[PDB]
Amino acid sequence: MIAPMEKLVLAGPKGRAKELLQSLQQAGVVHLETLRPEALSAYQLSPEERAELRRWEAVSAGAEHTLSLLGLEAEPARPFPEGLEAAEKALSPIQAHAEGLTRQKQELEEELALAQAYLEPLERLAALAHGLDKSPFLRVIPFLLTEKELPLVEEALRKALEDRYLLAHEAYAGGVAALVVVHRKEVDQAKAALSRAGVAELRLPGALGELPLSEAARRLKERAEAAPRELSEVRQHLAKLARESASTLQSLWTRAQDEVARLKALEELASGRFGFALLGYVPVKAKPKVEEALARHKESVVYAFEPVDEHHEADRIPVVLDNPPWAKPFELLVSFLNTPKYGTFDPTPVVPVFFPFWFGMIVGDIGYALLFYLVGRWLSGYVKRNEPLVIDLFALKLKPQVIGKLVHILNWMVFWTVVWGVIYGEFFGTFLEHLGVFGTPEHPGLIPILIHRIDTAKTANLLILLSVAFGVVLVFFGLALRAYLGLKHRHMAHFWEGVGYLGGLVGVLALAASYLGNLQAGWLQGLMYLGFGVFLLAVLMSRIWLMIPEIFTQAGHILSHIRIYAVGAAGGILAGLLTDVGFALAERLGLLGVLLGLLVAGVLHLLILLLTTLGHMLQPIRLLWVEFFTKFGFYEENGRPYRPFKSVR
Amino acid sequence: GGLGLIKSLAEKEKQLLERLEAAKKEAEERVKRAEAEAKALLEEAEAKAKAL
Repeated sequence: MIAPMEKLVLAGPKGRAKELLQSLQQAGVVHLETLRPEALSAYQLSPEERAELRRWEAVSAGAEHTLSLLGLEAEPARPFPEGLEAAEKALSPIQAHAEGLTRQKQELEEELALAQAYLEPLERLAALAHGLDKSPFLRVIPFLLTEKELPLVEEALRKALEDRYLLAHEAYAGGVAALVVVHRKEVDQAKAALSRAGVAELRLPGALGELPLSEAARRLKERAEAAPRELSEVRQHLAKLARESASTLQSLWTRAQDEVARLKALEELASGRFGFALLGYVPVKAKPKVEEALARHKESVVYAFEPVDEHHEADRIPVVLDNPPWAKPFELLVSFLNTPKYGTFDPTPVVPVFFPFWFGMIVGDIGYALLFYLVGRWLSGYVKRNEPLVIDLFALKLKPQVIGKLVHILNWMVFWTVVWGVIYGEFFGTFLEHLGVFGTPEHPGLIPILIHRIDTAKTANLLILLSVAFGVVLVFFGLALRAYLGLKHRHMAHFWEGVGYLGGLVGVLALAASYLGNLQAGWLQGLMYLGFGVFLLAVLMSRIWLMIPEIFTQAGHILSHIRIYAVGAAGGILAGLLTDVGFALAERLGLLGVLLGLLVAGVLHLLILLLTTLGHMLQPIRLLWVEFFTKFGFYEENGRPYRPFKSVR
Repeated sequence: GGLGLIKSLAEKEKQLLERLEAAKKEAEERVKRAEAEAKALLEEAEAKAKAL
């Protein structure tokens, strides 16, 4: 049941406006509203508060940027009431430290990466050119080149002085150090011809490709012998900066987010010169908290607890769910989709009354239930450890309250798969073979079975009729509920569409069961009379056309509930056949390679577990999502999501 | 009573706009009285000086 969501109107003076918006934002259970057009101004806030707002946003952005620079992630904490320039003196030195160190070490890694890849060719050409460092007669064209194609680049030197003009590659065969030395203009033109044959001079950034090679090689030796020490020390100092700055910086981040949220919501008011007024929405189970919070102020400044205006002109109303706590943890599973419109039916209790009971009819293996109970006790130990669940393969990081809801749905699901593993009679596929624990008359060993599910002459017609019968109950409940919601708002087309689909569907079902099912064509024909008469009456008193092609898809939606028995038989006899092959070919072939067949059947059984339990877990909830939720509407105008004053904490 | 609250705030806001214009008339009325008394005092002072 959606909460009735009353209206809250307040007024007063403006210093008290900021103070009561503080006291309303600390107890954050209220939604806001613009309230522009009548008798008040749009409330351009203040110039000095605008400067304070943009400075607070700069504080928040700088703190979060410092934190992401530090490498950790931004979680809230409890804030601290302290002065703004005190927050500046808290923010700026650690920001200066981390910013100077992330300049220093990142440019150090740049210089170290450009150094270590080119130490040895540079030192090699320095030992080769120790008779001419920067002598003013002949430039030294360096080219760290490929393998033994030295004549292809030395053809330019052959075009140059052949009995002179020393150009070769001595050693260091990772890259052949083709050095060329003749003159200034001779080496320039021969370097142009060698670049036409493919060549390039060592002109890099930093100090190597901007200075003479001897002293630059000495500087590269200096950086190679110095830089890992600074690597280790700057990692140590950033670790210390993390461990003794992250708490206070994310605390002031929480404070800054609170201040920015309050000031940006402060413009949602309406005032002139001797007072303001604002409007908001409060759910009805939040009235004593807001009442005692607003009892603090000046002369208990005047509240208007309006009962909200009704379903006409009601699209701007926020929506919540408010379900009893036995059905509570499916709110995320019903809120993957959109939200209702405050006057649409609360859809959430039917998924606890149906979905685990359908998943039991999907999965009828006691071994699957025991493995689910094992992962459930693991996952409840994980919420005992209070760790957020993280996996970077899926980039799935999520908080332990969702994980506790997952514990609840997993337990409330695994009970029904236990009881439908009992009734269907399958232990881990089929381990009734050795110990005949389940009683069929072909090998009666122990307690009987209710339905065998491996053969179809005994099972298929009964199970397929019950699988259609659940869809009959579901779809008739959905169409009756749409007729109810059309009866509520005094909107008549929804009522006619609901009663028309109901009459047409029961008429088609009666005609099917009569003229294609059994004998006794006498009693049901009056029901066919009634059903098609109601359908024609609806189309005549409706004029809401193109329902006539929908009734075929509507029978499709009442009939598409075969898939629960379909994947039930599929997964059931698949598991039974796998354990049958493994158990038989292990036991009756060898009698001591039985552990070989047992563990390979176990690992293939867990393989098909891991490879199709996602699919036949997804099937009942898509059955709900595309039959039942779309019968009674639920896909119109998206509602409006209730977000209160946060106070992020 | 949201419409009543907006109506009451509009009535307030109007009544003290009237208070504000009454205040800015009254202050200038005090200014006119003060300058009239000052010019009368200067005239009496120079008349006493010329008679003496």
